[PDB]
Formats: sequence, C-alpha cells, structure tokens
Amino acid sequence: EIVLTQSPGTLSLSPGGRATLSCRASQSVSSSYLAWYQQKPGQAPRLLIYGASSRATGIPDRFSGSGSGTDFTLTISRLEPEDFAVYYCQQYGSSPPTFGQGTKVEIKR
Amino acid sequence: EVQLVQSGAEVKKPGESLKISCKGSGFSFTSYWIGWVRQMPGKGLEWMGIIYPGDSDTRYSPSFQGQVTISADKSISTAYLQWSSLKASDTAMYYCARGGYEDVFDIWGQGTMVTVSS
Amino acid sequence: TTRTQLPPAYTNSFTRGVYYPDKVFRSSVLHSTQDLFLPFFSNVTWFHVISGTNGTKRFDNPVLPFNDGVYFASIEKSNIIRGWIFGTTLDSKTQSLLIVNNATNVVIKVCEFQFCNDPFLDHKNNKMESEFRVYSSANNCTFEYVSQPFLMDLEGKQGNFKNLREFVFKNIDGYFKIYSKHTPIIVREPEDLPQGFSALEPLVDLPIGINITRFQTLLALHRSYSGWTAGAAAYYVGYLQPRTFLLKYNENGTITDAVDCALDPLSETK
Amino acid sequence: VYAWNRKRISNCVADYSVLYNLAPFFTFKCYGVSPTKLNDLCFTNVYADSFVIRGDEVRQIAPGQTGNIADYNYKLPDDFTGCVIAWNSNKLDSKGNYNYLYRLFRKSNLKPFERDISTEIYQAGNKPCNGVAGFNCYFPLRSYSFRPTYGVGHQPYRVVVLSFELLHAPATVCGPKKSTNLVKNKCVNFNFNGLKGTGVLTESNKKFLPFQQFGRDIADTTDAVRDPQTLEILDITPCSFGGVSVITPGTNTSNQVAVLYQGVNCTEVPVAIQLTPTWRVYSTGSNVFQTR
Amino acid sequence: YNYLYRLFRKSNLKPFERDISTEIYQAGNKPCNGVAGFNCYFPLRSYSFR
Ligand SMILES: *[C@@H]1O[C@H](CO)[C@@H](O[C@@H]2O[C@H](CO)[C@@H](O)[C@H](O)[C@H]2NC(C)=O)[C@H](O)[C@H]1NC(C)=O
Ligand SMILES: *[C@@H]1O[C@H](CO)[C@@H](O[C@@H]2O[C@H](CO)[C@@H](O)[C@H](O)[C@H]2NC(C)=O)[C@H](O)[C@H]1NC(C)=O
Ligand SMILES: *[C@@H]1O[C@H](CO)[C@@H](O[C@@H]2O[C@H](CO)[C@@H](O)[C@H](O)[C@H]2NC(C)=O)[C@H](O)[C@H]1NC(C)=O
Ligand SMILES: *[C@@H]1O[C@H](CO)[C@@H](O)[C@H](O)[C@H]1NC(C)=O
Ligand SMILES: *[C@@H]1O[C@H](CO)[C@@H](O)[C@H](O)[C@H]1NC(C)=O
Ligand SMILES: *[C@@H]1O[C@H](CO)[C@@H](O)[C@H](O)[C@H]1NC(C)=O
Ligand SMILES: *[C@@H]1O[C@H](CO)[C@@H](O)[C@H](O)[C@H]1NC(C)=O
Repeated sequence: EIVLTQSPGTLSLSPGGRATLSCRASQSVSSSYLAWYQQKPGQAPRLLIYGASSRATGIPDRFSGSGSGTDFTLTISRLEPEDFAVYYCQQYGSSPPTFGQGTKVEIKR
Repeated sequence: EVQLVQSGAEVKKPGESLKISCKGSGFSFTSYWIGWVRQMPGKGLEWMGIIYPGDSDTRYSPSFQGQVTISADKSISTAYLQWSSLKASDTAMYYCARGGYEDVFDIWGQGTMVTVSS
Repeated sequence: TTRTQLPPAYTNSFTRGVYYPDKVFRSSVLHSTQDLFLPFFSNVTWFHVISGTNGTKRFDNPVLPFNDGVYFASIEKSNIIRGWIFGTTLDSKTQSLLIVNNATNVVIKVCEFQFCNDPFLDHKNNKMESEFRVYSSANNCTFEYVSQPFLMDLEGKQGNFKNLREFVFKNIDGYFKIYSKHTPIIVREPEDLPQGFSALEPLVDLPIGINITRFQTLLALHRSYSGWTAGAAAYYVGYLQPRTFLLKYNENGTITDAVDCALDPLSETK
Repeated sequence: VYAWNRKRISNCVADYSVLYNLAPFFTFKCYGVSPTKLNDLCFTNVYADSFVIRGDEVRQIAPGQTGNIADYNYKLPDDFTGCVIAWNSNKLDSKGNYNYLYRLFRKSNLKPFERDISTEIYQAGNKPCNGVAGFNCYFPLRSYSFRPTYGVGHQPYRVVVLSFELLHAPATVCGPKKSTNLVKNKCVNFNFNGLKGTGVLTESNKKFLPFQQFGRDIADTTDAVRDPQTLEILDITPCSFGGVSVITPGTNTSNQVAVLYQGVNCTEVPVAIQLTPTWRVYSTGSNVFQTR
Repeated sequence: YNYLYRLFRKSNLKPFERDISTEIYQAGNKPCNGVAGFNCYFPLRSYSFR
C-alpha cells in the first residue's frame, strides 16, 4: 500500500542546522498520524515523533514534525552530534504499517 | 521498568524451526499489544504482525501471513515466534516491540540476529 | 418534448383484468367472491405510450389519480415504458414509490422524490440512463427492493410480438399488491386488447404502507440519434371497483372462466 | 459520544444470540423490556446508536441518570426501548489515544436523541468568547486520553444503545420462528407457516401453481398445503374418527355387548385404539367382522 | 429498595399460585452457577421507589 520515500536519502550538513525529512507518501493519510522513528546505528529504533506531529515523550524540542497528507516532513532545528543517525517514517494509523527506506546524516567526505 | 528482553542471536542451517523468544517485563502482557518487526541488512524495517496476549489475537502481516508462525505465552509473558522452518533468505535482524493497530513503538526490544547459512 | 393532452380512446374491456384473489388452490369448483374487479365489458380509457412530437408520436404523460386500484395494459413492442411512479403528492416533501424496468433490478424504492416536470427514462441505455432526470432529486428513503423486474418478457423470440403485459395494482392494509400476466401476442391486431380470458397471477406484495392517490406512467425515452425517440404503442389505464364474480377452476387450479354477477340479467341466474 | 452515529434497522430477521456470543460483552441491561422476550419481539424502524465511553460513567449513561456526558456529550430519554450494550474495548481503543474527543462544554443540556455536532468555544463566563479560547472560554471537546496504564477508570469501554420503534408501520424486524422438523403419516398437529391444523400428513399428487400455497376442498376446508421449507405439496387428512354404537341383547338377557365402529376399516382402528380408553374393545381374538 | 419484583421467569404460574423461587435465571445454554453474566441473571429486580 502506502510507500514512504524518505527523500533525501542522505543529508550532509553542519551540526546545529535544520534539516528536512521529506517522507513522501503514495496516498495522503494525515489521520494515520504517520510516525517518525529515530534509529541509532546498532540500536533499536526510537519513535522520534508520533501523532503526525505530536511530540513524543522524552524527545528534544529541536525535533519538530510537520506536513500532512502525502507529504510529511521532520525538521531538526538543532542538529546535535547525537542526532547523526538513521531516520525512518512509518504509517501509524493505517492498514498494515510500512516503514520508509531511511535517511542518514553526515558532515563531510 | 517496561523492557522487552529478546533472545540471543542464533546461527543455523535452513530447514529447521526456530521459536525465537522475546521476553517482556515491567508491563501487563495481556493489557498491551505486542508485535514483531524485521530488518534486512541495509534495508528498512517491516511489520510482521501484532499479537494480543490477552486473547492471543494475532494479526499477521499479509505479506508474511502464513509464511511464519508468531505466538506468545501469557504465563511467562514471552513472545514465541516459531517462524515455521528456516529459509536461507530469512537471515535478518528481528526486533520484538510493543505495538498495536495504532502502531506505536512503545518499547523496542534489543533484537535478535538470525543467520541462516550452511 | 411537451404536447397538449388529448382525451383517451374508450374501448370495452370484454373479459379482462381478472386475477387470482388468493393463493388458495381450488380444483374443479365454482368459487364466488366479492373483490375489486374490472367489470366485464366495461368501457375503459387508453392512450398510446406515444410520448413524442413532430409526427414522431405525441406527448402523453398524465399523473392519473390512483383511486382504488389501477389496471395497466401494455402492448408495447420494446421497453417503451419502463417502471412506474406512485405518489400521493409527487413531490420531495412526501415519500413516493418508484419502480424501474432497467437492467435486472426492480429498483422498487419508497423515498422522497422531487420529480421533474416530465419524467422520461432512457429507452436504450445511452451509448447512460435518464434516472437522474426522471426525478429532480432523491431525498431520504424508507425501503428498497431489488429483484428481477416485471417486464423481462422478451420481444426477440418471434415477429409480430408486441409485449402484452397486464398489471393490477391495489394498495390494501399498507400492502401494495401487484398482480400481472404477460401473454404471447402472436398477432398484431392494431385495434384493442384481445377478448381472451386470462388470469393475472399475483406477482409481488410490497409491505410499505404509504398512501397512494396518484400515479405517473414512467416511460423510457432514450435520445434522438428531435429530443428523444421511443415509439408508439397502446397502453390502457383503468380503475376496478369491488363486485361479485363467480370463477371457474379447472383440475389444474387455473381460472379458466368467470362471470360478473351484475352486468346482465343472465348473470344473476348463474 | 460527542458525535455518535445512528443506524436504521428494517426488514431484519434479527437474532440477539450473536451479541451474547462475544465475551467482552458485559452489559446486557435493557431498561425497557426483558431480554428473554427480546428475540420474539416484532418491531419496525429499529434505531441503534454507538459511542465511546470511559465506562466509569456508564451508569450515568443509563436513562434517568445525570452526568456531564449525559448533560452534554450524550442523551438518553428516561423512557427507554431496547438495551444499552457496553463491552470493554480496551483491546482496540487503548493507545495514549486522544482522537475520540468528548464534549464537556455546552450552553444547555441536549434534548432526548439530539446531536451536538458543531463545537463552538464555550462562553461559560460573562466575557464574550470572541478571540478563540481564553479565560472562561474553552473548547467544548476534551481529549479522551486513553492511556493503557489507566485501568480502573476511563478505560476503553465500548457502549452501544439499542432503541426500538413501536409498530408505526407493519412490523418488519422480528426473530426466527417455526423451526422444528417434519413428520408424515401420523396423527399430528401442525402450524404450517401459521396454518394451524391437526391431521395425518402425507405426500400429495395435487399440482400447485407456484404462487399457490394451500388448497381447500369443496367444503372450503384445507385439504392440501405446500411446505414452506421444501416445495413439496403435502396432503392433509383428518385423524380417523367415527361414531360408536353398542349392540346389547338386554341387561337381563346377559351382559355381553357388541360394539360397532361406524364407517371405518377394522384395520385402521383395531382394538389397538383415548376416547373411551377403559374400553379395550376386548381384543383381536374376539371376532372382528368388516361390514359396509 | 426493599420492594422487589420478578423480572425473569421460566413461564407463567397457575391461577392462584405463589412463587418465591430465588435463583439466577438462566437464559443461556452454559450453566451460570451463581454467575451474573450474559444470559445469566437473577430474576428479581428492586422496585427502587422514588
Ligand atoms: C392441466 O391441464 C392440461 C390440459 O392441457 C393437462 O395436462 C396434460 O396431462 C397429461 C396427463 O398427465 C400429460 O400427458 C400432458 O402432457 C399434459 N399436458 C400439458 C400441456 O401439461 C392436465 O389435464 C392438467 N395437468 C397437467 C399437469 O398438465
Ligand atoms: C464478531 O465477529 C467474530 C468473528 O469470529 C464473532 O466470533 C464468533 O462467535 C464467537 C464469539 O466471538 C466465537 O467464539 C466464534 O469462533 C465466532 N464464530 C462463530 C460462528 O460463532 C463474534 O461473535 C462477533 N461478535 C458480534 C457481536 O457480532
Ligand atoms: C432452504 O430451501 C432449500 C431448498 O429450497 C434447502 O436446500 C436443501 O438442501 C440442499 C442445499 O440447498 C439442496 O440441494 C436440497 O435440494 C434442498 N432440499 C430440499 C428438500 O429442497 C435449504 O436447506 C433450506 N434452508 C435451510 C436453512 O435448510
Ligand atoms: C365510453 O365512455 C365514453 C365517455 O367517457 C363515451 O364517450 C364512449 O361512448 C363509451 N364507449 C362505449 C363503447 O360505450
Ligand atoms: C441494478 O441497480 C442499479 C439501478 O438500475 C444499476 O446501476 C445496477 O447496475 C443494477 N445491477 C444489476 C446487478 O443489474
Ligand atoms: C395518506 O397519508 C396520510 C398518512 O396516513 C393519511 O392521513 C392521509 O389521509 C392520506 N393522504 C391522502 C388521502 O391524500
Ligand atoms: C328381564 O329381567 C327382569 C329382572 O331380572 C326379570 O324380572 C324379567 O322376567 C326378565 N324378562 C324376561 C322376558 O325374562
């Protein structure tokens, strides 16, 4: 069903900046309250933001969910060093949920 | 607290059953919907299904429906994913996490590495 | 396509419009009963379905008072008429009954119907249907029935066949009884209905109990390919008053013959 | 509860055992009628309503009980028809979960079976509410906040109310009736689709038209009936009956008597056959003669 | 609440008959021994005079 493309695949930027977690969806599902999960490398993913844009308990305010329908975005206003990890988006209220492909953070190469 | 301790990683040839054991603690096993998620190496996660220990109401993921067997025991409060037999393609990182029809992460287990090779 | 109405042609009913009063099976007996019946040799009204203009038929679509009961004779070749409308007021304010002969679905529904000035259905499914045109709007609903419509009596079986369907509509005790009988016309006979005795088997009973006082012939009229074209064929409307009939049953239980009690002196003797 | 959903029930052969089947169903209370007769009741235009309730105030939801939810969110007339059915929906509704908001702010109590669909910031205080929510000005809806931890109270309990409309038109909602088996060639009493009669039932050679369901004889007595379940035409004949007459030589010339069974085979009604039950009719050993 | 009336009964009694039976009426196939559940309810109901 809904296919979540976590555009862009990789984000390369300086620490402390803002980013766009553009979770493009095949169909518009805002009532599904699509959820972002933060997975650290070698760690169990932690739901970054639930309820479409509702703040997950115990999550820094620098994260902020936004967007609706087929286009959901997460902006991390202050990209901290610990924020450098993998990010997924998954349909929350919908029929059998599907995670996104992922998104990574980087500084230089 | 509410932590889901999963079984240790295992290595085995294809063709045998593997009842991977995810133990949940700190919460009422009945009161909460549990479920499983699988990850291919270098691939995004996917939903395998959610089991209700109170009524053992197990909704399998349609793509994996019948492919593998998911179960749990209320008395010990441990998930028992029989996984049916084992296929060589089934080598994956399996997390056992609390989730329901609303698909909340709740608590995510440490995960278990299942390797299927000769 | 609106044309000024003209008075119906008046013809004798002969022995027509007799139906089985009940599901009672009687064999080789003479049963007499009093019920709403078309009087024998009674003089009744008819227009053609016509519903045209410019020489291609003339327009006729009067909302005749339903009264006690309606006897509807149809000699149309194709499905020139498709369904009927039965309403006390024929407006969106008050519920009404809609019957359709389209497809394989009676579409027998009692709902509020804001009706068009001229309700015309599609004679042929437009290459779609004029259902949204026969009623200006559909508001609320009470009951909907889906079944095989009454007029699946096909016309392609043989030539000189112009489907003859006789119908009796009577609303008693909040029950709408539709009796009907279709017969092989075989011959054209472009004068009137045959004077052959035949009985109308009780087709359907409708449990909906809304009063009916007026009735509009819902015709099928598809398109011009001059507005729309359907054709012309005689259709008869009559009201049957209660009377006594002595009916003859054969060993099969069919009503082979019957006699009206009152029409002629010889009858009361019988 | 703030915006409940209504349903219309008609042309229904309704069985209430299916509701009895589910185990989370724990509220079978009917303020109106006894549930034992519920299945046998015949109704029409039956209307049902469903909502989301904390379950702590489900008692308030009962007719004649007052509560803030009963004040604003939901209304039940004190006169009741049908049943209020509540089952513990903690499996699904729990997760917390804040979608199903319930209104605790409105100007006045709602009339029986009235919907409060529009939310307008409640001017509880004197100051006008112009300028969205403010002091003494609150949004009517409140999050139901179904956290799984909150077990004793406000736990997810699904409540649905049945309301029965009383025969305005001919009844169209009823229960299944007339369900027993079929027997033949025996003196039995039958109710063939409401046709109550007594007699020996047997197959018939009569031919019924499809709309024909029963047949009567010359005397307008039911002589054949079509079975409802099976399209077979069954003949009805009355159970054997006749007059009994006694031949006696006179009390003083002996006391032996001879009994005449008028107009019946000896075979159909032998000494085996009740009426005059103390009469054993002696026995078959006693000479049995068949006369016209 | 002292006054009570019987909401459930197996059937109607006989002309001039007195019933004092106090046991949970069983409207379900499963025997509900001292159990007040679905189709398992004691027949008496308090008048609850107000
Ligand atoms: C109904 O009337 C018809 C008169 O045509 C008769 O039916 C015939 O009955 C005989 C004897 O069983 C059959 O051999 C014929 O084939 C029947 N003809 C038709 C057209 O059915 C009979 O008097 C009545 N009963 C039936 C069953 O037809
Ligand atoms: C809701 O649907 C379920 C689907 O199985 C129904 O369950 C049936 O009835 C009982 C009670 O749940 C089960 O033990 C059976 O296995 C199910 N099948 C049959 C044939 O009974 C349940 O009854 C339904 N609930 C309502 C209120 O309709
Ligand atoms: C309703 O009637 C039908 C037939 O009218 C019953 O069907 C019977 O059993 C099988 C399955 O349909 C058929 O092949 C038989 O021919 C039928 N028997 C008879 C005597 O007609 C069906 O069983 C009936 N409904 C129920 C619930 O029993
Ligand atoms: C039938 O009635 C009409 C009046 O409605 C009359 O003009 C006509 O002559 C009558 N027909 C016969 C055959 O009596
Ligand atoms: C009958 O119902 C509607 C109304 O005519 C029509 O659109 C539909 O296609 C029909 N269905 C069938 C099965 O004929
Ligand atoms: C039929 O409708 C109402 C409803 O019963 C009835 O009172 C009225 O007399 C009837 N309408 C007519 C005769 O126009
Ligand atoms: C009939 O019986 C009575 C009483 O036993 C007796 O008096 C009488 O003589 C009898 N009659 C004849 C004709 O024997």
